[PDB]
Amino acid sequence: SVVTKSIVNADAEARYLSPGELDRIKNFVSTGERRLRIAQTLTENRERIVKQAGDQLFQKRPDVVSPGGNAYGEEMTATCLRDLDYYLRLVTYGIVAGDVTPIEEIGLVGVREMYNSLGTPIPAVAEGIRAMKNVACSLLSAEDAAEAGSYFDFVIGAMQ
Amino acid sequence: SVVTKSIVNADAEARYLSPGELDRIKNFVSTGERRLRIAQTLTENRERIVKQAGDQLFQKRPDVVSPGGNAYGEEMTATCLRDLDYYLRLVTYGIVAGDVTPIEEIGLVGVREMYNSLGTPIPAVAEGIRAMKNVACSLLSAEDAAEAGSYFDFVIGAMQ
Amino acid sequence: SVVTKSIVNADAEARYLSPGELDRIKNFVSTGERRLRIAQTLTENRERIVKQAGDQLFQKRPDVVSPGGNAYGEEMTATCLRDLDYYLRLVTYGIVAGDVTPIEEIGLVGVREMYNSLGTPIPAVAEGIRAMKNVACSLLSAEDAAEAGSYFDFVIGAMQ
Amino acid sequence: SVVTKSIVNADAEARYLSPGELDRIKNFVSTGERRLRIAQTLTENRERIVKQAGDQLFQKRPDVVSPGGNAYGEEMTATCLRDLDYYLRLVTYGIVAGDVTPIEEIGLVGVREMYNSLGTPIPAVAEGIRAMKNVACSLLSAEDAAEAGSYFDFVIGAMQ
Amino acid sequence: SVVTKSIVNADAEARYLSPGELDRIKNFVSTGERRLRIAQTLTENRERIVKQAGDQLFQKRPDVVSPGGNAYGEEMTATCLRDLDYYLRLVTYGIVAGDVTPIEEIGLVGVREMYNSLGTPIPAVAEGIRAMKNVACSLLSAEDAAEAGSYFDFVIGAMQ
Amino acid sequence: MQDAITAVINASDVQGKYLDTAAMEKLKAYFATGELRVRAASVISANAANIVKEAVAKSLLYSDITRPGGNMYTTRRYAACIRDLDYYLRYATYAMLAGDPSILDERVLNGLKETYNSLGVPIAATVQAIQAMKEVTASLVGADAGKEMGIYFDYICSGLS
Amino acid sequence: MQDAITAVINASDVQGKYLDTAAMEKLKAYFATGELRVRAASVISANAANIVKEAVAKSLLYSDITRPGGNMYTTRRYAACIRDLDYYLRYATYAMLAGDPSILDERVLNGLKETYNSLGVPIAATVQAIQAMKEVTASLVGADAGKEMGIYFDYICSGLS
Amino acid sequence: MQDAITAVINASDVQGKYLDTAAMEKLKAYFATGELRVRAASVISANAANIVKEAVAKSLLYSDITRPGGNMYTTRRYAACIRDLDYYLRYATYAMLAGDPSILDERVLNGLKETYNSLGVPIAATVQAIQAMKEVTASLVGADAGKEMGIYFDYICSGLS
Ligand SMILES: *[C@H](C)[C@H]1/C(=C/c2[nH]c(/C=C3N=C(/C=C4\NC(=O)C(CC)=C4C)C(C)=C\3CCC(=O)O)c(CCC(=O)O)c2C)NC(=O)[C@@H]1C
Ligand SMILES: *[C@H](C)[C@H]1/C(=C/c2[nH]c(/C=C3N=C(/C=C4\NC(=O)C(CC)=C4C)C(C)=C\3CCC(=O)O)c(CCC(=O)O)c2C)NC(=O)[C@@H]1C
Ligand SMILES: *[C@H](C)[C@H]1/C(=C/c2[nH]c(/C=C3N=C(/C=C4\NC(=O)C(CC)=C4C)C(C)=C\3CCC(=O)O)c(CCC(=O)O)c2C)NC(=O)[C@@H]1C
Ligand SMILES: CCC1=C(C)/C(=C/C2=NC(=C\c3[nH]c(/C=C4\NC(=O)[C@H](C)[C@H]4CC)c(C)c3CCC(=O)O)/C(CCC(=O)O)=C2C)NC1=O
Repeated sequence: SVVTKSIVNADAEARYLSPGELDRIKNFVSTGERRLRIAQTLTENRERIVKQAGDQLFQKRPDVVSPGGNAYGEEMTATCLRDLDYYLRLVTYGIVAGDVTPIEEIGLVGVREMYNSLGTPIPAVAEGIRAMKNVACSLLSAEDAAEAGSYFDFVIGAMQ
Repeated sequence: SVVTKSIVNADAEARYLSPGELDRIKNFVSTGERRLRIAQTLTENRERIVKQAGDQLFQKRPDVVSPGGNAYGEEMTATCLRDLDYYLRLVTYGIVAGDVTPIEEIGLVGVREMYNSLGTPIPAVAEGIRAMKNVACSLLSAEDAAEAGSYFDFVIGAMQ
Repeated sequence: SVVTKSIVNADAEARYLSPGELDRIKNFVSTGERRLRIAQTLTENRERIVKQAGDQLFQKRPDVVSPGGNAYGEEMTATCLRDLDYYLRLVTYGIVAGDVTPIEEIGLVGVREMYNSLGTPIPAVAEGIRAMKNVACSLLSAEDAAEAGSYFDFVIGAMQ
Repeated sequence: SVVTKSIVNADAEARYLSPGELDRIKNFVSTGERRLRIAQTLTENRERIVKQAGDQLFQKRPDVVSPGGNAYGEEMTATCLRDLDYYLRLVTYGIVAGDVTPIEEIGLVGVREMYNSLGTPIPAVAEGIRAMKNVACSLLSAEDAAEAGSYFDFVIGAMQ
Repeated sequence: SVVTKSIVNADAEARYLSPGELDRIKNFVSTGERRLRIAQTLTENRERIVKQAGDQLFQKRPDVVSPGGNAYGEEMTATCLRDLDYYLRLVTYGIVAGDVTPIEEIGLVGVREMYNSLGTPIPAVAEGIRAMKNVACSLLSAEDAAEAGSYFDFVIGAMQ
Repeated sequence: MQDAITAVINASDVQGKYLDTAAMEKLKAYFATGELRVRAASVISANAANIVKEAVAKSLLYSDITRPGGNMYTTRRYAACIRDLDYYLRYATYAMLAGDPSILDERVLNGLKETYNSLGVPIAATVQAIQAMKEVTASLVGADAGKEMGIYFDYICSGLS
Repeated sequence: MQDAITAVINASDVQGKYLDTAAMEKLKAYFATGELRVRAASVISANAANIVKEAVAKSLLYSDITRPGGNMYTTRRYAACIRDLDYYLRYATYAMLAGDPSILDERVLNGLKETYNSLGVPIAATVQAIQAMKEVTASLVGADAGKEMGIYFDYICSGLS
Repeated sequence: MQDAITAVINASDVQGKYLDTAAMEKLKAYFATGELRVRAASVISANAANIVKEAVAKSLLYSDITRPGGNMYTTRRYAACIRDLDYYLRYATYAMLAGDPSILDERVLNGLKETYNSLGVPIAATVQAIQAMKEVTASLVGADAGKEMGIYFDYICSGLS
C-alpha cells in the first residue's frame, strides 16, 4: 500500500513521516473509494474476464494449448485458466492497495523461476494477461481503466 | 413485460413511444438471450432448488412443520412444496418477461387474502421465498443472480 | 353510544331522530343500570379473567409463547397480556355504551395492519378473545353472559 | 436453607455466627411469609404449569416426542411430564428454603448419569425447565417472579 | 500403534522394552499383511458402508431426521453422513495400527464435549457406527470381521 | 419537475447556454454513482417492512406514545403512524434514486409540518422516528449507499423541524 | 483480582487520602449499577453453553478451521476450542461483575498471545469467535448490560490480537 | 509490516478468495479513518520532543531511577532512555497511520523484553513511562485519535510485560 511504502522508507530513515508523505497518504485515502469501485466491477465480472480472455489467449497461441504444450488436455488447460484467475485476483488486490506491493509479493517474485521450471512459456502467460487487460479496459471507464491498466501493465512487464 | 408496460403508457398517451421508451425496448431485446439462459438454468435445476429450499424453510420456521402447523404431515408438506414450486415457476416466468408485471398478474394479487384464508402463515411463506432466492444465488452466476434476485425480492415484498 | 350511532344515522339522513330510534335510546336508558352492573362485575374480576384467558390461549396455540414465537419470553408474554387487557377494557367500555361504537374506533380499525407490522398472529389474538368470552360467561349471570358475549363476539369477528 | 448455609460456613471458621450472618438470618426469617406465598401459588397451579411446559417443550423440540424418541407414546410422554412435575416440586422446596441446596440434593446431583442412562436428552430437559420458568413467572407477580426465576435458573444452568 | 503404546509405558517407567511387550510387537508386525488387506477392503467399500449404514441410522432413529432433530434437512444429513465417513476413516487407521490409540487421539477424546456443543445426540451417533459395523461385517470374512469389528466396538463403546 | 440531471438541464435552460464543462462534470457524477444508488434502492424496497418495524421498535414503541393518550394509543393512530413512516421512506427512496432533495420537498414536505401541527402529532417524535429509520436504513443499505440515503432522510427531518 | 470498589479505595490509599467526594461518587455509580451487572451475570451463567454454541456456529463452523488440516480439526482440538471460548466468556462475566479488567489481565491474558503463537492457534479466528460471543451475549443480556459486557469482551480481543 | 489494507487483502489471499463485500467494508472503514489519522500523525511529528519531555517529567524524573545507581543515572543512560521513549513514540505513530500493530510486533516488541532484562532496564518504569506518553499524546492529538494511539501504546506495554 501507499501507507506501507511510506512507513517502510521512513522507518529505514528513522524519521517521522515527512510532511509530503503524509500528504501522499491523505490523497490515497481520498482516492480509496474510486479504487474500491474499480475492484468491485472487476471482481463482479471476474468470470467473464477470465473466460473470454482465456479464449483469446488460446486462440492467439494455439501451440500452447495444442498437444505437447503445457496446457495439453482438459486438466492442464483448466489449471492454466486458473492461473489467469489468480492473476486477476492479485490485480484486484493491487488496485485496492494503490500500489503493486501486494501483487509484487503474492506473485511477480520468482514467477520466472516457478514457470520456467514448470515448463510453461512465460511470454505466453504475458499474452494471456494482456488479453485480460483488454477485456478489463472494455469493462472500465476511461480514467478508471488507466489505473487498472497500470497494475495489469506491471504484471505483464514482470512476466517479460 | 417491458413492452407491455410501455404499451400501457402509450395507450393512455395515444402517442408513439419516445426515444427513451424505445431504448428500453431495445435493452430488453438486447438482453433477451441472457434472460433465456438464466431461465434455462433455473428450470433445469428447479426440482433440486425446491427440495433444498424446503429444508431451509423448515429449519428457519419449524413451527410450520411442527404439530399444529399448516404443513403437519406428509400430505400438507407436499402441498407446501407444490405451492413453493408454483411460486418458483412464476418467478421464472417473470424473469423471462423481464418485469414483475407478469408475476403480479399470475399471483401475489390477493395472495394475502388467499393464504390467510387457507391458514398458512404469510411470514413463513415469505421465508420460503427467501430460501429459494438464496439457493438460486448459489446455483446461478452473479450477473444473472442480480436480475433473478431482483424479481425474487419483488415477490418477497408482495408477500410482506 | 347507541345514541351516538343513531345520531350519526340521523345526521346523514338530514332528519330529526326517528321515533323508533328514540325508542331504542329509551331502551338504552332503561338498561343503563343493568349494563353498568355487568361492567362492574367484569372490572372487579379483571385480573383473574384475563389470567385464565391467557393460560387458555397459550394452551390452544403453544407457538405464540414458544421459542421463535411472537411472545417468546416473559416480557413479550406480559405485553401480550396487556394487549388482551386493552381488549378487555374496550369490551367493558362497549358494554356500558350499549353499542359497537366504542370498540370500533379503538382496536377494530386498522388493527390487522398494526398486528401485521409488529408480527403478532391475528388468529391467535382472536382465539384469546374467545377464551375471554368463555371466562366471562363463567363469571357472569346467564343473560349477563348473553349480552357480554354479544359484545365480545363483535370483537372476535373484527379480528377475523 | 439460608440458616444452614450460614451455620456451615461459620462452622468452618468455628466462630459463633457473625453479626452479619445473623442479620442475614433475620432478613430471611422476616421475608419467609412472602416466600411461602410464592410456593403456594406455584403448587396451587401445579397441574396447569406442568402441562403447559410439556406443550411448549414438545413444540420447541418435536424430535424428543417424535417416533424413535424417548417421549413417544402416552406412557412415555406422561413420564416426561412427571419429571417436570418433580422439578417443579423441587423448585417450590428451594423457594421456601431460600437456598438452592435442597434442589441440588434431591434432583440435580448426578442428573447427567441418570438421564443418559434412561436415554433421555438432557438439553431437552433444560428446555422444558425453561418453559416451566416462563409459565410460573407469568403466573407470579413481578417481585415474586424475579426470585423464582433464580431458583429455576440454577436447574437450567446445571442441565446445560 | 502397539509399538507406540509399548514405548510410552516403557518410557514412563524407565525400562528397556519388556520381553512381553516385544513379543506383542512381533505378533503385530507379522499380522501386518492381513491388517492392510482388511483396511483396503473397507476403504474401497467406504461409499457403500456409509450409505447403507446411514439409511439404517435414520430408520432406527427417525427423530434425528424428524424436524427438531440434529440431521434435519439435506445439508445437516450430509454432515451426519460425513461424520460417519470420518469415523470409518478412523477405524481403518486403527485396524492398520493394531491399536485403538489413533482412533482415540483423532476423534474419540472429547467426543462427548464436541457433540454436546454441536447439539448432536451421542447415542444416536453410536447407532450409526454400529450400523457401519454390521455393513462392514457383511463385506468382510469371518476372521477379518472379528478383528475389524473390535475396533468398531471400541468406537461405539467410547461413544456409548 | 426536478431531478439531479434535470435540474442541471433546467439551470442551463435558464441561461440558454449550451452545455458547459461544469454541467457535463456534474451530470457525469450523477451517471457515475447511479449504480450504487440503484442497488441500495432495490434492497430498501425489499426490506421496507422490516425497516419500519425496526424503527418503531427502536424509537416509537414501548413508551408513552403507544401507551394510553400518546397519539398512538388506538389502533387507528398506530396504523396511521406506521403508514406515515412507510410513506416517508417511499418518497425518500424515490428522491434518493433521483439524487435531488427537491422531490421530497415538492411532495413529502409540502404542508407536512402544518398538517402534523393541526392534528397534534409530536413533531419531535416524528423526527426521532425518522432518525431511527436512518440508522436502520444505513445498516441494511451499507455505509456508502446509506450515507447518500442519510442526507435525503435528514432533509426530510429538517423539513419537519 | 481487584474490583472497581477495591480499585477506588486502593487509588485513594496510594494518595494517602480518605475516600473523597469524587471517589465516593465513583463508588456510588458502581453500587447503583451493580443490580444490572448481577442479573446479567446470572443470564450468562445459565446460557453459557448456548452462547458458545451460537458463536462457534456464526464464525468457526463449516470452514477451513474445522476441516482436516485446520486447527479445530480432530475432536481433541475442537473440544479445546470450545473450552477456551467458555474460559473467555466466564472470565468476561467475572470482570463485568467486578467492574474491572484486572481479572482478565492477571488470569487470562497473562501470556495468552504467546501460548497461541506457540501452539499455532489462529489469533484472528479466536478474535472472530470472541466478537461473535459478544454479539450473542448482547442479545441475551440486553443492550444495557450488553455494553458493559462488551467493553470486557473487547479487552480480551485486544489482548489476543 | 501489514497496514489495514494489506491485512485485509492478505487474509483474503490466504483463503484464496477475491475481495469480498465484507472485506470491502473493512477497507472502507480504514479509508474513513484516514484523515483523522494523518492529521494526528502530523501533530505527533512536530510535538515528538515535547511528548517525550513531558512524559519523562511526569513519571521517570525525580525518582529512584535517576538517583545514583538507579539505571537512568549517568548522562549516558538518561540519553539512552529518552532515545528509547522516542523509539516507542515513532513506531506507535507508524502504527496509528497503518492501522495495524504488526509494525510494533515486527520492529519493536520481538526480542526487546530479552534485551531489556539482559541490560537491567526496569520494565515497570518503561511501562509507566509509555503510559505517561499516552496521556500526553491524548492531550495533543485529541480524544478521538487518542483513542487510537492508546491501542498501540497498550500493545507495546503488553509486549514489554
Ligand atoms: C451422524 C452420525 C449424527 C449427526 C451429526 C452431526 N454432526 C454435525 C457437525 C459436526 N460434526 C463434526 C465432527 C467431527 N469433527 C472432527 O474433527 C471429527 C474427528 C476427525 C469428527 C467426528 C464437526 C466438526 C461438525 C461441525 C460442522 C463442521 O464439520 O464444520 C452436524 C451439523 C450440526 C450443525 O448444525 O452444525 C450433525 C447434524 N446428526 C445426526 O442426526 C446423527 C445421529
Ligand atoms: C477456539 C476459539 C480456537 C482454538 C484454540 C485452541 N486452544 C488450544 C489449546 C490451548 N489453549 C490454551 C489457552 C489458555 N490457557 C489459559 O490459561 C487460558 C486463559 C484462562 C487460555 C485461553 C493452552 C495453554 C492450550 C494448550 C494445552 C491444551 O491443549 O489445553 C488448542 C489445542 C491445541 C493442541 O495442540 O492440543 C486449540 C485448537 N483453536 C481454534 O481452531 C479456534 C480458532
Ligand atoms: C545548574 C548549574 C543549571 C541547571 C540545572 C538543572 N538540572 C535539573 C535536573 C536534572 N539534572 C540532572 C543531571 C544529571 N544527571 C546525571 O546523572 C548527571 C551526571 C552524574 C547529571 C549532571 C538530572 C537527572 C535531572 C532531573 C531530576 C533528577 O535528578 O531526577 C533541573 C531541574 C529541572 C526540572 O525542571 O525538572 C535544573 C534546573 N539549571 C540551571 O538554571 C543551571 C544553569
Ligand atoms: C387500542 C389498540 C391497541 C393495542 C391492542 C395495542 C397493543 C400493542 N401490542 C404490542 C406488542 C405485542 N403484541 C404481542 C401480541 C401477541 N403475541 C402473542 O403471542 C399473542 C398471540 C398475542 C396477544 C395475545 C406481542 C408479542 C408484542 C411484542 C412484540 C415484540 O416486542 O417482540 C405493541 C407494541 C409494543 C408497545 O406496546 O410499544 C402494542 C402497541 N396497541 C394499541 O394501540
